[PDB]
Amino acid sequence: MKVRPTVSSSRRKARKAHFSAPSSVRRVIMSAPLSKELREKYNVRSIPIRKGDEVQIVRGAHKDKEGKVTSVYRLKYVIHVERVTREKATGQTVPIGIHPSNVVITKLHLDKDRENILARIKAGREQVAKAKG
Amino acid sequence: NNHFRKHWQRRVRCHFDQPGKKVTRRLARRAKAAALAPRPVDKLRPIVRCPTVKYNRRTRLGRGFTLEELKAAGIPRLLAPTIGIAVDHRRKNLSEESLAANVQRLKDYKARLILFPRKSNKPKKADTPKDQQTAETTTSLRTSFGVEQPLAPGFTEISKSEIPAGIEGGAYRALRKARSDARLVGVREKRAKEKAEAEANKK
Amino acid sequence: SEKAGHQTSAESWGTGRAVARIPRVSGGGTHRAGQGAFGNMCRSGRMFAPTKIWRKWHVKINQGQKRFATASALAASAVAPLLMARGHQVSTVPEVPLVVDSAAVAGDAVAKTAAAYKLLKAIGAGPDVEKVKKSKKLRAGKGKMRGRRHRQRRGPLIVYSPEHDGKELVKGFRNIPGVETCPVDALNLLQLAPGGHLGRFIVWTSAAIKQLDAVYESKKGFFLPANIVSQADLSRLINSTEIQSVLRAPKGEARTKRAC
RNA sequence: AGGUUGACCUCGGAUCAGGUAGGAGGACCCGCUGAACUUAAGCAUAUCAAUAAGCGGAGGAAAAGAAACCAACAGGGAUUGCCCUAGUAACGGCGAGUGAAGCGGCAACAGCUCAAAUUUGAAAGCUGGCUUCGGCCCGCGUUGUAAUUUGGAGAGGAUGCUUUGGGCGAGGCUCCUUCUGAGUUCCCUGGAACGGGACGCCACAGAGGGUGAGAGCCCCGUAUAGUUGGAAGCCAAGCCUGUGUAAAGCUCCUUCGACGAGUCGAGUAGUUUGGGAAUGCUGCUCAAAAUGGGAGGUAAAUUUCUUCUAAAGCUAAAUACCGGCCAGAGACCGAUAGCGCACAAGUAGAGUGAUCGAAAGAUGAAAAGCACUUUGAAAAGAGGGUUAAAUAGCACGUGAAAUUGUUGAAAGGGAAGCGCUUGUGACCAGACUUGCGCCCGGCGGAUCAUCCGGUGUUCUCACCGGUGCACUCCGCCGGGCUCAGGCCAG
RNA sequence: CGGGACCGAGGACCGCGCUCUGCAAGGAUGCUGGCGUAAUGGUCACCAGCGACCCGUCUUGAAACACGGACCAAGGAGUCAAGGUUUUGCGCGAGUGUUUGGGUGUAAAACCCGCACGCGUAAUGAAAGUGAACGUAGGUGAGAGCUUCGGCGCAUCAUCGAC
RNA sequence: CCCACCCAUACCCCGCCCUCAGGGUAGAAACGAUGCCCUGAGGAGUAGGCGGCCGUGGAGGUCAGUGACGAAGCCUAGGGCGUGAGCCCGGGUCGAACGGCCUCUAGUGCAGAUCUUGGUGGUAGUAGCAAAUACUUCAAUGAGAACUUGAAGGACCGAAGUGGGGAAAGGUUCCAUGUGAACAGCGGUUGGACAUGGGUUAGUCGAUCCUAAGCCAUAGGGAAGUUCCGUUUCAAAGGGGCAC
RNA sequence: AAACUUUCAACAACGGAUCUCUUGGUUCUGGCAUCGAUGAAGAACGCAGCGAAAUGCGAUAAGUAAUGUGAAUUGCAGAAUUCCGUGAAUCAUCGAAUCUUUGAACGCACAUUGCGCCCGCCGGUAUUCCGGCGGGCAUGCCUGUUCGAGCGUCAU
Repeated sequence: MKVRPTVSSSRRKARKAHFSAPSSVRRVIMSAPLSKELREKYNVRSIPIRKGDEVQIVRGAHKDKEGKVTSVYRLKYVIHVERVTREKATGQTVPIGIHPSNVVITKLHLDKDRENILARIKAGREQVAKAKG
Repeated sequence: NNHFRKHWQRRVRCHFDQPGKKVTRRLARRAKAAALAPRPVDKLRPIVRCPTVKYNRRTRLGRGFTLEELKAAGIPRLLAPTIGIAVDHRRKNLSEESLAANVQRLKDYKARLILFPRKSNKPKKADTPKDQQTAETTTSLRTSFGVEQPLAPGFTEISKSEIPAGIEGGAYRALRKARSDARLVGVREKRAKEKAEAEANKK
Repeated sequence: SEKAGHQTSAESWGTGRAVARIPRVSGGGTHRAGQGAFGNMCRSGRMFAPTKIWRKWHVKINQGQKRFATASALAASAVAPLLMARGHQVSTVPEVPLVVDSAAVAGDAVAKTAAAYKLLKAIGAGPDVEKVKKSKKLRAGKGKMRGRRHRQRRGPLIVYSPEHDGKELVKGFRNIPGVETCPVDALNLLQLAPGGHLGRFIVWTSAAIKQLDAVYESKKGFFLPANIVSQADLSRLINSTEIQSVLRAPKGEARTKRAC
């Protein structure tokens, strides 16, 4: 149960904020869990997804398919994964929309910003665990 | 008797904000107490007797102590509101009982007062020393210095030997005589002038 | 809103031969022109008797009657048939009223939700907690879109003493669904008789059980009420020797033979 | 030089140096002005109403406010607001009606500044300009700028004691910032598990939302202590130094002790009030006084008494808030509802104009929004795919009724429709299928009776473990008999 | 002594009786046949015999006149507040009422606190004012209930007294 | 005057429903005691009064309630229960929620109001689609030509025009190319329609300047004020020249 | 017999009721005090590679700077991002800027893109002519400066 007066349990306000969030908030919303070996490697459960990541789909009709994240289409909350596509009537190839909560990240596109993100999340997790221990 | 013949619906006041206003008042009181710590949140008030014959049986808290009360208690009038004593200059002391009660009240407050120095490195003679600066304190002068006995005691036991004889002729007859004398004070004095003038004329 | 259905300019077209005498919106060039207004039967009109904020929302109840009802619900909570009649799973509860030692709850003993849940399972409120856990359902109606999305049953109410047991047990019991907590000096009839039905399952602490008499002695202007009936066992009263030894002979039976 | 040369006063000029005002908003606030419908049978007193409209002026509150008060008591003691006083005192055609205030309880509390005095041993005061920031000028001002005094007093004395200025400051609080627990384990249905079953885990987090169907553990968040980095303020335990040139407080006193004028008040007129004998405001006329003046709710004279001290001014809080900004909620409404507006809504559209003012939400989880073939001028049609579903085809969720088309059945000689009762045709729901008890025969087993021990109970009843050795119990299958079984009938 | 129609309520015994091994006596049993399904029963459509004005609404005594109704869907009209009065339930009871306010809170909830105040506890008079026991709180006649069977007598009514 | 016969919801007998009234029912083997058993009488109804039940939106409790193996809704010559309002089930359709019981609560029940909004009929393929004299042939285009074009004929406006140009008003309707639907009360290949583009060149033409009828500032005077009068005034309302 | 009219049923129409939904209303509660001549509110006209509106913005025009985040935007086109970075974005924050014609609206006007005046700078052969650019010119009132008027009062 929420206690803070700045927190709202209004379903209307929650849905308005979710469906009218800007791009920087949609990036945080479009997060995916890491794989197991990545979780023991980095001590990080979840990260925002981005282009160039390698994912395994764990939900839906395209389960257990793996590929590279070719697109992060934040406007309808979708990632486009390589080779997880379908054909139109004409036979042309169109990507299939996958929500990021239905995939698991198996390989990270690593740049120094991602290293700083992982390092500060790991440091925060460790200092919370030490404070509560 | 229904006074609804005006445009009454335009000034109907409800009170849905009653618990919210209680919460706001409590928050303001807590902020005032935190700002005024370690002083009490209120000022010391004198004990005064209510006007009119309906309420002159009861005492209550007044606005402030009189200048004569402060002079008799030995507190200067410029020092008094700076140490939590309310001062009223309009009220006077017409009798000794209320004056003595309020002087005793001021003396109790001054005896229980702890006065911190303005500069901690240079304490003064009228300042409370640091080894007596620590004690259990109060923060509500309305509670610690309330009206202890607002009404007179309604029951008292005396021995049968010391029962008073009372007014001769009876209390009812005494009241009737008092009313009759009050009604006839003018006519008797007028006939007193008349008898004096007659005696002076026919002496 | 007090101006709803009245933000239009409209007048009736008078008595004639074609249309009714409802006020009609003046002007032209739009669908609103000529349409009815100001009536409770009209579309886009003011309702009959619009609701006002100065309706009487709150009910003043005598404090003596509140204390009477709280005492009655407390007495009903010590009767185990009423606990089953109110839907509580108390078949494994060792004793009613259930008293737990204050050493198991005082301080930070059950400040963790796992420890509080383990204590409930140990004392036997576990089936009731599980009943509340699996009774969760989606609400039928508009309450879902007005912020009341789910319904579930009521579990145990733990009554404690804040002076002797502390207040971290509140945090320990907070996250368990249906489990409620209450100080012994602020007992709530809305919790003691949920929905007006008597027999709430209460887990007591020893400190609260000890402090209950002082709590009901400290209520100024209220005494524990005297019943109009001294012996509630009607069977014992009727079949006692004192009544039965002076009765008449029975003038018939439960079944009467048909004569003709 | 005096027919000149100046000093002042008043009034002007300047695109002079520097400033300020206007308009918007106006829910709440301070004033001015001011209705009628209504209610009085009608209706010029009245009521609506000291309201709506109109006009002027502020702020986050405004206003009011530190008694020319209330009272009549053993006296209270600035203002505001809530409860109560109280539908009371009081006012009112032909009566409909109207209607306070003192006290008391509480919320909040906070007190002061001028004019009337000679600094007269020194205008000690101040705007502006230039500065090397030391000051120096141009001026304002004696028709009065500083210090001192404001009725609570004060001024002058006497008298002996107390008081004060700066600078650091640990620490704390407010506001943004980094970070936070646990399953996507197995099976089934399903297009998709977020459903069902099993096994776990977290919980100071089982609020809310999203994700292909009801998700604490998939994601964002949620709870709690904190934990990174940054700025600006306020509070603050303490600690260093100057000391009395100056100011300030206390006690007593012979004496002195200035205190607001076309104002107060009176008459009259209008208006207003509960104050239509006791109210306030304004206009005209008259027009004060010095223990004087105001008030003391019935007119006047006389003698007393009680209370304050007008005609100058400032001031937070408790109080209001249909405007604005940020936020949290609801036993409210669920697209004819709820705001006129859930949509490119004060939009489209109408009116010369003031103004008036709508209708209109939903494919699908994902466009996967129909390739290709064929017939058509085309719109489209038919095959054939896409989908879990096209019985979802951008006329799109569900798809009622009025009304219409086809198919099937039927009736109909100037109405149909309805009630009772048959009949015909069409179409249906039940009921029934066998149960129970004996007598034989054949199988499969010993949870038959008694006894012993343990346990529980209703304290005499049961269960459990050994005992049955098959003429005793329990099931199954073949035969026979009795009884009860459905519908219509004699 | 025949002939016919319609009906069979109840569900161990008890009773009144008689023509008394039993019975026609406080309500139907016995025997037999066909069929065991659309056969009985039911629904819809239609024909037939008989029956049967179109609804509100208004008017007065009533009709007639008059007025509204092409059809269907969705709205659509004795509500809320304040103050009385009678009755019902509840708490307390010569008292009663926490919620203006304060404390407290898991925070518009619940729980706790008390001064004043409202109503009641005394009335009457324009007012000044005064202010309710002769008596087991009276006598007489009724009066439920109780009684030691002599009476005691609730509520309430009539009547004479008292303050 | 006599005999027989017909039938009313009237009278008699029996069954069943409701109402009312009168009885019974505990040392309870005992009961939705708010129940059951026994007996008798009665049954129309406007205004009006009272009681009980059915239904709808929402709230507390509860049913360890139903549900993608299909909730709600809708259709049904398909059935069951109730005197009834209604309740329940079968079948089809459909796609995400909903119900029973006890209390609480209300914006809670429609045939009418010449209602309100929306939708749809008969009339009915009906009334009309008849002022302004009038059209015809060949070819082309095109799926399609009375109302497109070219040619060929016939006519009309008749110089106060059915001509050539402007003022007001409109605002792109002007020109070229293309065009499915809609509109052009038929038809359309055409269009002032729809789609994309293009087009308006000034020292001399107008505006701009002048003043007319008139209107508005300033000085100043009214008005609580929004503002009214005032336009030459009861205004210090400015131009030029010269200078050893 | 058919047709026609009417009744019943199935399917298909017409129409948009019902049910479920809800980035919206409505009511209550809490917090805050901040428009404008340093030019407001409002109005008009413009600005995107491809927009009419809504949205955002002002010739620095669906935008600039700065801080933060850290890899998009998306309907098409076209470019990205040294991804180990002075850095995508219709991102967030927001302290620096830009801010057309107007409007209390301010040179005089305005039914005109009309008519002026003062002072600088630049260009065209230019002491004279022509053109462009920049800074200014409302009213009432206050304080001060300076220039004045008047036998109004005086001195000399």
